[PDB]
Amino acid sequence: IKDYPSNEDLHERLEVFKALTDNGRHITYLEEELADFVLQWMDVGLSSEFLLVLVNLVKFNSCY
Repeated sequence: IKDYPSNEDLHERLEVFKALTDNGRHITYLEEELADFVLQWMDVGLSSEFLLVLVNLVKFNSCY
């Protein structure tokens, strides 16, 4: 666990790596960077989970 980022700019992964790292995060920068890795598309067909985390967020949830 590090504040050291894990950012990438790749070509439509469409795999579970995001869902792999999408677990057990609670602190601010965790969710910040994690849902920064949202692809900002309109699609959900990959997975439709991670909903309670949304109702937990407030401001990131707003800009999200």
